[PDB]
Amino acid sequence: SLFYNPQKMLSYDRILNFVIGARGIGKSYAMKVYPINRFIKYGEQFIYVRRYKPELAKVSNYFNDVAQEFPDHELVVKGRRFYIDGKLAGWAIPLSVWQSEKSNAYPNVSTIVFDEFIREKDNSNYIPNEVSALLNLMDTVFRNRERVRCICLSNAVSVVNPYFLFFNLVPDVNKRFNVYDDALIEIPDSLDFSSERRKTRFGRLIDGTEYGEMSLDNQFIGDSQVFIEKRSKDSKFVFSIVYNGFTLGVWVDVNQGLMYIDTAHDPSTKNVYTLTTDDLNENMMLITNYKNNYHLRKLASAFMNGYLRFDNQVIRNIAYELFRKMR
Amino acid sequence: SLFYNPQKMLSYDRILNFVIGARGIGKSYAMKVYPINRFIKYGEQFIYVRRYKPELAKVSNYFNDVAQEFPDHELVVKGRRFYIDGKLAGWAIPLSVWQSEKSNAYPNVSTIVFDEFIREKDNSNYIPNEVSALLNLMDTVFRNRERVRCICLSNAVSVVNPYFLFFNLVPDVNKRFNVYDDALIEIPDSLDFSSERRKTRFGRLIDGTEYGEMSLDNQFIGDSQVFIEKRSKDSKFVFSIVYNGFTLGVWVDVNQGLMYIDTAHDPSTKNVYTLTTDDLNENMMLITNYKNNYHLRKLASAFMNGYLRFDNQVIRNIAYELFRKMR
Amino acid sequence: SLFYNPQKMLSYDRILNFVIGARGIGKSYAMKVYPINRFIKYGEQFIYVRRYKPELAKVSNYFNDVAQEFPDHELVVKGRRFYIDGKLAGWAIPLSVWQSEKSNAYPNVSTIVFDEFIREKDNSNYIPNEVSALLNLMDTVFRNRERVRCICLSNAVSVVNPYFLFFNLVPDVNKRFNVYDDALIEIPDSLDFSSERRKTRFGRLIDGTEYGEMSLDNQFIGDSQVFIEKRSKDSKFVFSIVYNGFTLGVWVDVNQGLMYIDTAHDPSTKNVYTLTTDDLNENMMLITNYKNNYHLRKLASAFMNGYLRFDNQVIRNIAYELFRKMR
Amino acid sequence: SLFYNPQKMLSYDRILNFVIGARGIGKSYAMKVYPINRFIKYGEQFIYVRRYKPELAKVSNYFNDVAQEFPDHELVVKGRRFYIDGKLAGWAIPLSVWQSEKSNAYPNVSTIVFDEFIREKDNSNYIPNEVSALLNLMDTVFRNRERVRCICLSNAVSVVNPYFLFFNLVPDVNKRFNVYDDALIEIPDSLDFSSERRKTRFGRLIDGTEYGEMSLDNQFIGDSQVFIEKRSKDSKFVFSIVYNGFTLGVWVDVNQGLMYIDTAHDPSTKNVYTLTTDDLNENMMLITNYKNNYHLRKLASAFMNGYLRFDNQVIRNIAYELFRKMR
Amino acid sequence: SLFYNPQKMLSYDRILNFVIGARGIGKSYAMKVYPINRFIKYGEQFIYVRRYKPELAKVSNYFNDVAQEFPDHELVVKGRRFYIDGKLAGWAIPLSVWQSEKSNAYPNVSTIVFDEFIREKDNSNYIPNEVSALLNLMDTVFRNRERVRCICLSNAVSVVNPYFLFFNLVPDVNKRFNVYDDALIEIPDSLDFSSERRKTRFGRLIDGTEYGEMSLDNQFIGDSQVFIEKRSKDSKFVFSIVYNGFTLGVWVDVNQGLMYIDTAHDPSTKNVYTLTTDDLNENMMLITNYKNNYHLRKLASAFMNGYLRFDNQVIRNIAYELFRKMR
Ligand SMILES: Nc1ncnc2c1ncn2[C@@H]1O[C@H](COP(=O)(O)OP(=O)(O)OP(O)(O)=S)[C@@H](O)[C@H]1O
Ligand SMILES: Nc1ncnc2c1ncn2[C@@H]1O[C@H](COP(=O)(O)OP(=O)(O)OP(O)(O)=S)[C@@H](O)[C@H]1O
Ligand SMILES: Nc1ncnc2c1ncn2[C@@H]1O[C@H](COP(=O)(O)OP(=O)(O)OP(O)(O)=S)[C@@H](O)[C@H]1O
Ligand SMILES: [Mg+2]
Ligand SMILES: [Mg+2]
Ligand SMILES: [Mg+2]
Repeated sequence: SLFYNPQKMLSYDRILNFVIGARGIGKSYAMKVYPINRFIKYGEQFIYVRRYKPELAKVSNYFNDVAQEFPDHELVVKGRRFYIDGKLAGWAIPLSVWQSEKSNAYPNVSTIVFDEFIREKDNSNYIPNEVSALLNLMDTVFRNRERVRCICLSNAVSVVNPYFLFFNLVPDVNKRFNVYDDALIEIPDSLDFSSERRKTRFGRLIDGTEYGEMSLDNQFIGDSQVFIEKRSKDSKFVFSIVYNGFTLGVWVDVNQGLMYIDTAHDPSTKNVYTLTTDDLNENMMLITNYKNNYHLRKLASAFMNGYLRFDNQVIRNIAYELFRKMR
Repeated sequence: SLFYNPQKMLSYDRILNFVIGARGIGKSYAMKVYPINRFIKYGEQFIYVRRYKPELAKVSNYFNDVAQEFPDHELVVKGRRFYIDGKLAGWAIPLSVWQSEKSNAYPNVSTIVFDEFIREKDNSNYIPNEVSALLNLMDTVFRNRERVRCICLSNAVSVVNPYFLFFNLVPDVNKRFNVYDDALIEIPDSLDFSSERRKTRFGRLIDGTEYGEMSLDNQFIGDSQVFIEKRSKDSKFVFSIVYNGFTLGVWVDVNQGLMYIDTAHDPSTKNVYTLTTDDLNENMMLITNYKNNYHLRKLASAFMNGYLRFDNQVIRNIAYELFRKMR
Repeated sequence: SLFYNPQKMLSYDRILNFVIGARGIGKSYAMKVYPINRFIKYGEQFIYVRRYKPELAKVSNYFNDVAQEFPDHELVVKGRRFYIDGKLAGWAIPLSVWQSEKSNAYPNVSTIVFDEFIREKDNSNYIPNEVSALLNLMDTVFRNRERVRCICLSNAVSVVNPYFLFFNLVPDVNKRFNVYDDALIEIPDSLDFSSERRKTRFGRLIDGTEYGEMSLDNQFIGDSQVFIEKRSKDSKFVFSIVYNGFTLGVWVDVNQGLMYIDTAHDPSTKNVYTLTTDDLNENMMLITNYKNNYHLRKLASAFMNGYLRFDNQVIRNIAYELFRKMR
Repeated sequence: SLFYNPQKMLSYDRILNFVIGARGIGKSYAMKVYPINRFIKYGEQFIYVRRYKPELAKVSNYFNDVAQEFPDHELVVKGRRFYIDGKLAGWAIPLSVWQSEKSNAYPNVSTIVFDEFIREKDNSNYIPNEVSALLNLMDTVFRNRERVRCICLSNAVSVVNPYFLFFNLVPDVNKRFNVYDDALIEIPDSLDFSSERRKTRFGRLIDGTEYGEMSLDNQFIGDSQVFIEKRSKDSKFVFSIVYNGFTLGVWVDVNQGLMYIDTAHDPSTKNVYTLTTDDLNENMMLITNYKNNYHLRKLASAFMNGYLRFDNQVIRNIAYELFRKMR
Repeated sequence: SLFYNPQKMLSYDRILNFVIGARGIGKSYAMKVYPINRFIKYGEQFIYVRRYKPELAKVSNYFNDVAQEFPDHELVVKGRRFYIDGKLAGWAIPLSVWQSEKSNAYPNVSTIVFDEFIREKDNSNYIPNEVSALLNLMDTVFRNRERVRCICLSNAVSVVNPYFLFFNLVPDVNKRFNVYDDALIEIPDSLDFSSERRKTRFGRLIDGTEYGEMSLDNQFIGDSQVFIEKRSKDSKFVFSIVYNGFTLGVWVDVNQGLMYIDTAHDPSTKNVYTLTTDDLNENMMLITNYKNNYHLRKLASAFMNGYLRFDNQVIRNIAYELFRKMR
């Protein structure tokens, strides 16, 4: 039948599953045809979350088109109310319109799906405190923790969303499913998706020119800050510096005379330095602004040239801000 | 002659036309007539995007100035929706919520019936990457390669907006048309320019001399952004200043000594200078505040003098911004 | 009389009505009444024009104070709607919001209405492209050759303002009215101001004592920067600069050896000091805060001493602003 | 008694009523009882005045605490307007939105009330020439002569004020009312000082410590800043300064070098110096780059020593800010 | 004891209340439970005082536990307010804006809530005269002190802060209950986080992640501000200084080359240093920052290395700041 069925991501037993990164043409129908069926089978109530209030008028549609699947049950949709057997089965909620839903009747639900969670192509429009609210949302509208499902379908090709900014996820393009103790990021039908888009440019060559626009192909490309060098030695080393309560050693090597800055503490503890007296101690000395720079003339020249290398991007940023303060 | 004349625009028949000029001077007249002409031919309904929502509460009189074009049949508005003899005419919405629209069926489109797509000196209105927003709009008004023909229409001619140089849309003041695969750059006849500007000279003499200023001249002729003297020559590559991710270099031609800022490459592997740490890696060298004025002594002096010359407008803008950064 | 009516001013029929200062002369309510009379007797629509959107309370602040003076006619206030004798002809017009203007069809308004024209010590966030904005509005409404008038009044006598400077008008207290090829200027009388000053002094001693204060003088006579010395002379020419639009040319007189500043410029290949590259070209020269001071120490020491006299008021203004920039 | 009593305050009944002292002792409530007594029995309309937008929005609550005073009448705030007995009784107008509001309706005005006309522990957050905006208000309200009042209320005696310094008044700390033909300066009674202070002490003992805190005394008896040394002597002077439109003389003592800054400005061709660029005369000299340090060495050292002595509070402060601007 | 009991704090029932050094798990839990229950049983209004504007969105997320203690009370978040059972409970405002909202009088406030009056291990930028502004608020809202309290919670144990120095407090952190006439200082037992956090985590892991908010971890950790030894020496002093109204006298012990910073300083003819004009008087001597080193080279050197000593861990604050004034 259909290539993709959410049965795998449901049976994974993971509390949090994220079907994010595809069109949703088959996906949304796939996991919208099941919940009404679970209601009819085991009285299992269901909630869909639209991104915001005006989307309530866009959710009444599907009950009509699912007619072929649901012949023998009376189908009614009344704003938020979902009526099957002339009875309440599901509820659709906006994120900002939440107050009236706090006292609303949600006896037992194990599904909350976010669709179009990001306002697509607004000026990064933010819904106030999405996840700071969502924590109490999950613990409140749902009954318990045993068998609770918090899912997010996506249509936008999002390298990250503010929800991810909170949870701080680290997925990969390779792993179709990204499973953890709690969470699971799923990238749907990646090849077919791409193929499913290919064919539409055959239906319209001007859409071929539109695809040729680097904007369409650059949302498949992520951008961020990147590391510089990941280096270490196996030989002698001399200096030591500390800043903002964090210590950075200095490594040297005679072979090519190279110079690295890697984590190294010397209980011998000579010439330990800071830029600012917020890290004062009887051992360290408040460095003169630039004379100590000339003392570390080799370090200065290594910064000017390529002779300075490091083993982290975090060490990169700390060292770089120190360099900016150095002059 | 007399008015705005879309005959050549319709004639050369790009699937996507691109015209500019005539601020309020019928740049919207003929193009609001044309959808009703398609309706008298009994074609398809049109789509009207708006920049924002308040702009909608007053604009229900969209057919007032086309009655004197076509007094014959019924051209009215029931409210938000436009009706010609009672049949649906225009799908009329601002930008904010097109995503909620994009799952609806849109089988009938005729033409693009919006103007002031981009306003001069107006980016607070703008939405980030709205060029791809128009891409989503077009693909959600596409069913095949037919039924659609598009126009852009800015009040004046500029060469700095992302769309142009993204498509290398280059205006020509000697010739009316500039032709590409699908993109045209045009303006009404220079003879029609003479006729209509002379018509404005007639009557309100103050409204004529206000056109005598370049203030009202540039709105319709579009002579803008060509500010610095600019040339090019065959000198040798000497220096290159990697700034914010650019391979900018300097040609120095001693015969008739001037510095030309054209872009090129040689395997110099030296003399490449960076003014930021983000553009620095382990094969180029960093330069602090003053040392640019000394190592690029030729650059500094030729900038202070009139001896510095330029090649391209984008290079001119980024170089002046750099000249602001260098202190 | 009590409240002068501007028909004698309107007699000349130039579109621009530059009335300045006149705190409390009743130009406000005269320009309220006049379009009402025009609509009543002929049928011409009217629009109350301000600069910004946020003011909505001016539904009642404009129309109540002038509602009663009409003896035997009907008026209706419907928010942004104004009705005279059951005829809808009046609405509020914001300038900061230009976009709604470019959608709205123009009501046939004989004269645009505007007082509080000048900004006195505002936050300086006025409308950019201000004179261009007024030109765009004038072109937008009545694109035909039918003539349209405008009335604009300033709270206090600011001798130079962006539009006044822009169209190179010049003020003259001695002659109340002023006429050019396409311009009309006007100044308030002194008899009415004297009468009102006696009214305040005899009425209450608070404003009787406040009359001797500077601010009340400014409310009638409009104290400006004219007080500083302002003369020119026919001495020999010495030096020349260009500053963001004005080509200052400075003369020197050995007799008493002072220095004079005039807008007259000597066409000469001598070095011209440009403070900003926005005036850079082949022959001008860019200079920074040190060497301009070192080579124009003549000018600077002459300025701190009593050794400068300016030809024109705008010359004084631009010279002082430039000196502030240099400081 | 404990309540704030305005009987002797109205005993003179002048329009400029600077009411000082008794921080937060219900003087503002005693005000609030007044415009009710005026409007209800007479129909006159009142004006509420405060600097900034938060105090514009929540003025209803400041009227809500009035909903207990007059039971029979109806007191409702619609929008940001006060309705007493179902009729419009007053308006609350902020200052910063001032110019546009100059054209507000004043069919009749009773009292323009402004708490905290002195700034409270802030950083120069005075609307520049706030006095100009206030006096423009009184000018605009002055169309209906009879019974106009402009009440301004504060909480501490302070010659550190644009107001008192601007009107060149000499306040007193013991004369219960410093009166002129137009204005009043009120220091509250003595018995109620003790009454409220014992009230604070009895209610709580850290309130007694506040009674030991000099801040409470300043908010009760006022800071005249008389503490800084002050004297004068017949001895002559060397230099002469003008700052912020005020002359200034530097008396020099024959013996002991006790420098005086008394206002002894003899009209002389002697050298006179300023620092603010607004001060320029044909007779006097400007000073820059710390030349004044090399001219008045003895004054600089004398202030850096205990030698200097200031004749007047206005003189003393003005010298302070001049020193602040010097560096 | 597993649960902190705010009964312990209100058993001593002092008006001035400082709950400091809490871990903010059980202390925050109980403190959150306290006030709404107190109002519900009796009735009270509360103010949620905070630092700045960016934290205005944090207040809307506060009832994650209290509603759990109220299975039958519905607390609805209305923007920046809370409604208990549909009734406006109190209000939440950033502290600094209160100065603008200074003069507003509120009916009868019982508990004045504040959190983290001391902000530890950060920038900790504090507006000048914060304590004076807080006392201004206290004076503003109070006439009758019948059972009114000002409660503040901070998660730090430290005697160096604006408030303790302001009130001349000397609480010893080793103990757990120091008292003043109307103030109380306590340190809650650290073992209070357990039964609040790892019980609800030991239940289920997804519950432990439900705890979260990612901010409890900052408060739980504790740090000691002591850097070097604090001692007093029996060798006599040489120089003395006065800073921001806080005196100081530097002592020297030639043996072992030490210097001490005991505040106890002997007045004599030797006039002290000063750094700002306000602090200056008719007897003391003031110096510029550069000549400060040329007076106390030994102070300079003791700031370079670790020669200088201290007498109290709070003194190190004044020393650090005055060092920064040296620049
Ligand atoms: N075929 C035409 N017949 C008559 N007038 C025309 C014709 N074409 C253009 N015009 C002129 O165009 C004016 C109205 O054109 P508009 O629709 O305003 O064009 P526009 O440039 O879009 O200006 P805006 O900003 O859209 S209102 C009329 O008042 C005429 O002066
Ligand atoms: N038709 C009228 N009926 C009655 N009073 C009028 C009329 N026209 C003007 N006035 C008077 O004009 C006086 C001045 O009010 P405004 O009309 O606001 O003056 P204004 O000239 O706009 O002041 P400026 O120049 O804008 S600062 C008022 O006191 C009115 O009584
Ligand atoms: N008749 C009254 N008797 C006693 N206290 C009163 C009375 N009327 C008001 N108050 C109280 O006075 C206090 C301060 O209110 P305000 O009227 O604003 O004081 P104020 O004198 O105006 O000083 P500010 O700076 O305006 S708050 C409040 O606590 C009121 O409850
Ligand atoms: Mg148009
Ligand atoms: Mg006016
Ligand atoms: Mg008050």
